[PDB]
Amino acid sequence: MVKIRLMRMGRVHYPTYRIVAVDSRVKRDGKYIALIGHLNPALKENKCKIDEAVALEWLNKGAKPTDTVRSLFSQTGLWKKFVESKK
Amino acid sequence: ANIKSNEKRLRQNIKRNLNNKGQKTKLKTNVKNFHKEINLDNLGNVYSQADRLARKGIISTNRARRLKSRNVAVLNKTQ
Amino acid sequence: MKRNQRKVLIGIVKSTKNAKTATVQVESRFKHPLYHKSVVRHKKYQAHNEGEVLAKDGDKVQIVETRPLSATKRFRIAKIIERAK
Amino acid sequence: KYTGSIFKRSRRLGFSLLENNKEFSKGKKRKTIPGQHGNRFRSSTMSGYAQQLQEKQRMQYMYGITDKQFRRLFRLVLKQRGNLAVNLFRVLESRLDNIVYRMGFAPTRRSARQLVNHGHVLLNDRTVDTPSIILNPGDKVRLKAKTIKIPIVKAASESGVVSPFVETNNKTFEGTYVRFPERSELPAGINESYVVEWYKRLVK
RNA sequence: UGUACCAUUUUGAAUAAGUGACGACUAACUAUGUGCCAGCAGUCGCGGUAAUACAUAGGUCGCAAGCGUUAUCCGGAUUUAUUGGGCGUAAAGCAAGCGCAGGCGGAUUGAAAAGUCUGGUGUUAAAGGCAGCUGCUUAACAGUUGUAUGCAUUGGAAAC
RNA sequence: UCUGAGAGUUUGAUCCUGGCUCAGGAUUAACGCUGGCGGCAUGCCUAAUACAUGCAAGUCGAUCGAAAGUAGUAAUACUUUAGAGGCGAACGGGUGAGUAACACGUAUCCAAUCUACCUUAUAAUGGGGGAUAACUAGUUGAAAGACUAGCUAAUACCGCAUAAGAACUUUGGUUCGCAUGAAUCAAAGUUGAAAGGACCUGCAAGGGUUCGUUAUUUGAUGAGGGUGCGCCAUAUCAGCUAGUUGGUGGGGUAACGGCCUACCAAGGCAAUGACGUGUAGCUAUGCUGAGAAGUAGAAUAGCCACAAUGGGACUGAGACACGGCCCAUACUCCUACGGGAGGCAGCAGUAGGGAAUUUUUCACAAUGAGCGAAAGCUUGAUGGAGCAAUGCCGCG
Ligand SMILES: [Mg+2]
Ligand SMILES: [Mg+2]
Ligand SMILES: [Mg+2]
Ligand SMILES: [Mg+2]
Ligand SMILES: [Mg+2]
Ligand SMILES: [Mg+2]
Ligand SMILES: [Mg+2]
Ligand SMILES: [Mg+2]
Ligand SMILES: [Mg+2]
Ligand SMILES: [Mg+2]
Ligand SMILES: [Mg+2]
Ligand SMILES: [Mg+2]
Ligand SMILES: [Mg+2]
Ligand SMILES: [Mg+2]
Ligand SMILES: [Mg+2]
Ligand SMILES: [Mg+2]
Ligand SMILES: [Mg+2]
Ligand SMILES: [Mg+2]
Ligand SMILES: [Mg+2]
Ligand SMILES: [Mg+2]
Ligand SMILES: [Mg+2]
Ligand SMILES: [Mg+2]
Ligand SMILES: [Mg+2]
Ligand SMILES: [Mg+2]
Ligand SMILES: [Mg+2]
Ligand SMILES: [Mg+2]
Ligand SMILES: [Mg+2]
Ligand SMILES: [Mg+2]
Ligand SMILES: [Mg+2]
Ligand SMILES: [Mg+2]
Ligand SMILES: [Mg+2]
Ligand SMILES: [Mg+2]
Ligand SMILES: [Mg+2]
Ligand SMILES: [Mg+2]
Ligand SMILES: [Mg+2]
Repeated sequence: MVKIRLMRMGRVHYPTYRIVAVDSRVKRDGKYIALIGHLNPALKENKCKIDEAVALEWLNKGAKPTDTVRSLFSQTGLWKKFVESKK
Repeated sequence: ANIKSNEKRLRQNIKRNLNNKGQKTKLKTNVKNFHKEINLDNLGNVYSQADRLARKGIISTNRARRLKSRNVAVLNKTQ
Repeated sequence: MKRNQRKVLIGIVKSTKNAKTATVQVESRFKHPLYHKSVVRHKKYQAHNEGEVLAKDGDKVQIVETRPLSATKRFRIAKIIERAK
Repeated sequence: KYTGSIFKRSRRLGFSLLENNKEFSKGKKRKTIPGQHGNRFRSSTMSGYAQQLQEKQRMQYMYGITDKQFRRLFRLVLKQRGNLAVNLFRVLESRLDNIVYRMGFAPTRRSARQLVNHGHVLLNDRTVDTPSIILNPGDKVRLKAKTIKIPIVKAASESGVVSPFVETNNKTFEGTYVRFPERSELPAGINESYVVEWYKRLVK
């Protein structure tokens, strides 16, 4: 039940997230298992520096993403790669 | 200072405890009957009750396994 | 097959006055944290002489860990070199 | 935030703002340490600490700098490659209001600082309000347009007296700066390098 | 949240400076009053009727939206000295001997490889430290990349 | 490629040993004087003292009966939920009392283990039964409630038919291991399952998608145990230990195990520091130092322990459960005197202690969590806004 999700390491009035493979029951901004890639809401372009290798490994293992994470995988096109690798 | 969820869970687990206690006592009396008058017939009943309890989760499946194994050891030793 | 290997310790039996046991002693030369000089230590581990190994007093014995057979007993005897005493 | 007795401070240290405007004056041509106890004996034999402190005070009053800012800049410069006696001089001279003075659009350094704080100065591709921004040679520091019509613009645009290390392209007030100031352009008011050692001791 | 921010928007220097010190360590001195009294003090020490050390004023010096005093921790302290101290006269050789355990130990050969050196692998969570860069008007700060130490296993070295 | 400053002070004067003091940083800081603003960050170190008050985990009608309301001549349509049921309430949040030891860090062995939802793959989801919530009526009361007799429904519960594969054994083979001992068969015996919902099509019959259920298979995450090493002061603490050490049979535990039991033995640790006393959450790290290292374990993050004190247990994959249950102790409160209610070391806040440390606030808008198909709902976690020169930085 590992879950690829975000994690905040910004400051007041300036968030900054990191996509990371982490367990369901562990708190936000805590201990994780493997790092996927950072993200800035206000990065204009290339907002999600994605990994595309260990992320695919973890979804193949059975990680359940979140709404925002699924969106981030979508614009780059990682959802296509996952679905076609499933097929 | 009290929660409806907690109260409802208590009211449910009372009934669950009653039913599960009945089943466990049935298993106890069956295995005791087997050991009292050892006979290969009663081992089947022990098997059935232990397996049913193990599936339902009332009893730990590993305890059901050990009960089966030790009763079969007793039967094989006696026969 | 591939099997993970247990940890080993080589020692000399110090005493044996019970049923199926042998209190062996293992030495080590851990460095000192501050003055950086080797220091000889002594700890008396215990093992069981289940059979075929005997390993009476004064016998230099190899020892391999195992799942705990009892309280304070987690080691078993193995190959014996320099059989004496 | 600055002293209002620059005459007194210049008379004490002995060094003015390189023009002697606060030493010539219109009265008495006084070049003595201020206060009643100014014309006394015991002139030389200043201790090592005393002369280090005097030189440091002259340096950090020549630009209107707070000592804490001085420690901050020194801690910034100290870690890099090695002997940065050519780098920390650029670091100390790269102040924005200081660059405005050597541009020549203000009568005095602190007046230029006041203009910078009031927002009559622009930057390469942005605007600047704080009079402490560290600059690098190459940024087109173009002056404002609505400040070229203010009743005090004459001496501002009379920048023909300019330092060679600030290039304006006269009559266009572009005011960039390349060819970083040398020790010649940093006159004998403070030309010493053991103030560096004093800040090395008092700042790790 | 009508918030950050922006504009030729009216008015106008208008709405804004304190604290410690001045005999030496430690940058910075004169007068008035008191007269071993009143008081100061981190240390040496000032005050007994000419006080640059006390109280006030003036002047000057160090910092500054902060400045002093207090408490604790580290350094300076080689002042528990592995790095890095000593025991005749300054603190320190037991009154002397026989001495188990421990520490140290003559020369040469062989083996193994427990110490020692070195290669590969796994790991030492993230944040923090150091180096580089980006973004906040620059900074503080945020983010990003690199960056060790130890343990275990396996493969070699054989001088001690 | 690291990399280190000193001075004053014993004497009439000098050299040395030697102690004291100062020049530098830093804090969860407090006090005096004074005081304009902004960007970040921190803010009960003491009484794990006691708490007024208001909020802090619910969700699903697409599981189920009933009830209510709005429309409708009716048949019926829509909305809402007291109750049964499923899932979640063991996460998340706080505090550091206790604990000197496998508590923690590191490296490992689990041939001595568990793991709900999740991932891959593989067989089924057929047919019956008896009840009880809600409701009705009576007794007892101001009400909380409680007791008694009838009425119902299911994905609640209990049988039965059936095992692709499962579990426990028998027969001999395979490959063996590290001593117990594991791994794979071919045949056989015994034992063993459940539940339907939503929607579409189809005159119907039937068919279909999806959610979900039973039995398995693969991983992954998470939990638990054992061991080597590291980890305070004290000898003005020298003996400690009788389930303590070991063996046999059985029981119990997810598992090995004196974990427990009956029998037989006397052993086990200890001057290389047991045991006793005192103190303390441990660590990554913070501050300092040229370095070796000294010191505190702010904020935050990993792990452990606790929930007024002390015990026990149900449900459950997982608790011996902060805002679940039972009992005792202490305290406070309510009463119509029979009986009851309570646990802020959750968010604010009050009293008290102290030199001293803040709103009795707004929003789920983003991130995360739980339920749900969605509508959404809940989220004092979280994000903001107040207060405070508390610290760094910046401007007047
Ligand atoms: Mg044994
Ligand atoms: Mg045994
Ligand atoms: Mg005074
Ligand atoms: Mg005075
Ligand atoms: Mg020292
Ligand atoms: Mg000292
Ligand atoms: Mg000495
Ligand atoms: Mg002597
Ligand atoms: Mg002698
Ligand atoms: Mg003597
Ligand atoms: Mg002798
Ligand atoms: Mg000897
Ligand atoms: Mg790390
Ligand atoms: Mg950073
Ligand atoms: Mg003298
Ligand atoms: Mg507290
Ligand atoms: Mg309801
Ligand atoms: Mg909890
Ligand atoms: Mg928190
Ligand atoms: Mg404590
Ligand atoms: Mg469950
Ligand atoms: Mg029925
Ligand atoms: Mg059912
Ligand atoms: Mg059946
Ligand atoms: Mg030092
Ligand atoms: Mg902490
Ligand atoms: Mg704390
Ligand atoms: Mg309490
Ligand atoms: Mg259970
Ligand atoms: Mg509570
Ligand atoms: Mg609870
Ligand atoms: Mg509170
Ligand atoms: Mg929300
Ligand atoms: Mg402040
Ligand atoms: Mg400032």
